[PDB]
Amino acid sequence: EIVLTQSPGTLSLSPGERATLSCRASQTVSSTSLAWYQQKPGQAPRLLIYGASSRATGIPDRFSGSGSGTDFTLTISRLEPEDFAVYYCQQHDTSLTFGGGTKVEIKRTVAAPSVFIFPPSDEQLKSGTASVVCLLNNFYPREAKVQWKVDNALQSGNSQESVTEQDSKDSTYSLSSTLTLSKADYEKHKVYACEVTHQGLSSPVTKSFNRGE
Amino acid sequence: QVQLVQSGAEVKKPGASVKVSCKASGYPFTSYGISWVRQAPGQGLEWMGWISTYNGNTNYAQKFQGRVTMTTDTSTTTGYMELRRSDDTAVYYCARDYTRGAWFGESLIGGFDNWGQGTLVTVSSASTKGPSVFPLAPSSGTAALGCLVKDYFPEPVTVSWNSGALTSGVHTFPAVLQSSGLYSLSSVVTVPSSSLGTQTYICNVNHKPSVDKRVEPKSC
Amino acid sequence: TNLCPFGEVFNASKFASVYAWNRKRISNCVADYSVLYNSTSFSTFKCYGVSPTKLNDLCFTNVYADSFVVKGDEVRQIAPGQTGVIADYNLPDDFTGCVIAWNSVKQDALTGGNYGYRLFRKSKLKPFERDIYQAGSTPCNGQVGLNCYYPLERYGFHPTTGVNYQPFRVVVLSFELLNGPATVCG
Ligand SMILES: *[C@@H]1O[C@H](CO[C@@H]2O[C@@H](C)[C@@H](O)[C@@H](O)[C@@H]2O)[C@@H](O[C@@H]2O[C@H](CO)[C@@H](O)[C@H](O)[C@H]2NC(C)=O)[C@H](O)[C@H]1NC(C)=O
Repeated sequence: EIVLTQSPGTLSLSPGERATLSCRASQTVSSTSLAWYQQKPGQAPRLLIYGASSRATGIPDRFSGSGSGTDFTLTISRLEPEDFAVYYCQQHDTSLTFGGGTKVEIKRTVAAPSVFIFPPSDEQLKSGTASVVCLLNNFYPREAKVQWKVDNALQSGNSQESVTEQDSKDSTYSLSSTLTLSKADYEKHKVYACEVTHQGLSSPVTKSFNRGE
Repeated sequence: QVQLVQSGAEVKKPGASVKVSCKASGYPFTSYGISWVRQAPGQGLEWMGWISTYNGNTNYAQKFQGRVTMTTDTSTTTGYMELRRSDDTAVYYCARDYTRGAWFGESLIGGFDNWGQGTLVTVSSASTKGPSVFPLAPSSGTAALGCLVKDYFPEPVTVSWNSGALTSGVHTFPAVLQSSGLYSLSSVVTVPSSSLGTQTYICNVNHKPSVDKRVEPKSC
Repeated sequence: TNLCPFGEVFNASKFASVYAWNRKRISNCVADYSVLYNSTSFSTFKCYGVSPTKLNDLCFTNVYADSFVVKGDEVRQIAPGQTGVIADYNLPDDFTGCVIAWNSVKQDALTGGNYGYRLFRKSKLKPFERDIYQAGSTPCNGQVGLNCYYPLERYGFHPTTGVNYQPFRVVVLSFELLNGPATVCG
């Protein structure tokens, strides 16, 4: 097949910068059978360019596509607040193939997270399952280091981390790592801590609690 | 100004098939074809197939050769889609095709325009269960507290604080699929440390296909 | 109602060669001829044999849509009674229908050269025929060599060339009105 490889996987540019998203094909696709699609999060895909250069009706002027042969590029001349979404390239020269996507992220000054760890509640412990929650508050960029230490033993597996979308208020993320443990396994250790290392942290921040205190 | 409307969200077990309708209005239904794209959660777009609204010929993707079935009705301007697994849990989109031609069947100059809202299709052997809400309490200038929704299925759940009065600092995290098989979700909020002792914070949880929980400061 | 597929004939991604144009029988539909008249995305648009403006309220038995690619200056050869490489080798004087030609540099001419006409033929093509070369006494048995060569030079299209040296897509609307039932009017 003809495989559409997009790079970079995630793009980060501040509002007002110029974006140059590229789509690469494993073969030579006809200059007519290539379309770009924009999908705002939580919505439907929206056609941007068809024929690799012609924009769909209603699409603004800042979305200009180009390319020929094996290398193709979609250019956003002036990034707008609504232009931050996930973009795709699609070719129908040979059957039909989509791309892996290229998320356009808002770039912002580095923000130091606020780290909080919540022990499992008394009610939850009564049911036999004890879940610990480690919370990251208002950090940018998205990259964060989450490690679970239980009696200094690094937990792997059962940790479950969930990342919010870039908040529309201050363009900043939040993180919630959930540690799943049984009632008996939660009783076998005394020190529970999640170590967080973020770019905005001068040193990694460790928030720990002792069970029963 | 054409709009495509699909059927409501339908969930199944890894047994039989799910069917999605897609009615269009605003263009000659037999002049343009219909295409289907599958998008798993946290993933990109994956093409499914193509159908001609005039002749009825179908061009399914290589993956679904022998599983998917697509039909359209010329009268109601509605296109149907049927896939004869938990691997297929995704949102199925319906769009107007301008890449293969409705009458003849040759490649055209265009893409996919006027997509549908997408039908949410979840396939899992689980069953509906209420939210196991547990309060997360603060302890020793900004505080934090939350409610843990566990062992609930299916999505979604709407969470608000003080019946929607507290619109600042609330952050509802996306749900995660537990290895057991059910969904789990969290929701926290940032409040001043001075208001912990002279204010009441209560989380509202609404699991539709099936709770208020007080969160007092912890003492231990 | 069932609209005619004039959209997918004019908007087809890849056309065919001038020596191998694809005749396209279009029938049993409704044609909105105002779309072709008021698009402005057509370099040349002329005809005779039917009123171009009042063609909308007239129907015929069938519609034939020729489709091929030629150069910018070769659009003159797509008229009735014309002399040229395309006209004599690749429309009759009584042709009732319209010829539509537009520029297709961005779709048939590439930076590297797509290079995807017939230069030699013993007899000029009779109307509506399509052909898919001995130049001396030597009866070549099938070897393209002395005095014998391939009858097809591939087109050379690049965006660097001029207006009349650039590829052009041509769609010829051939209306036939035999004594059968007419079925295509808007
Ligand atoms: C050939 O295609 C053009 C444009 O194609 C695009 O895809 C179409 C399915 C439709 O979604 C267009 O809006 C897209 O731009 C057609 O020209 C368009 O016609 C509509 C009216 O139907 C008009 O609103 C647009 O402005 C036109 N756009 C352009 C660029 O001309 C055209 O009708 C198609 N058929 C032909 C030429 O026979």
